[PDB]
Amino acid sequence: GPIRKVLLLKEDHEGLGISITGGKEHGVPILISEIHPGQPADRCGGLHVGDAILAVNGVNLRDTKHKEAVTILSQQRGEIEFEVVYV
Amino acid sequence: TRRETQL
Repeated sequence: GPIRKVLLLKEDHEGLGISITGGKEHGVPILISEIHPGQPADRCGGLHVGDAILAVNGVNLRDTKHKEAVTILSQQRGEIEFEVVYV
Repeated sequence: TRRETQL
């Protein structure tokens, strides 16, 4: 799968609108498992279930544990660039 | 026994 970089716009009150699985301890990439309707990832239209999150705003998540990826992702604000590939 | 987090 070709790498894509996708920008989403998040207001402060809302989450990213995704569920993720995986991470280093699981021996698989951080994977989008759900796209929540009406939330930023859905509104932006470039992120899909089955996409691996390789990086976010230039933070490499290829080798991060699940919880650390969650924390990094949950810290992002405003306009947020995802580097993703469909697995 | 599966890790899934909503974000």
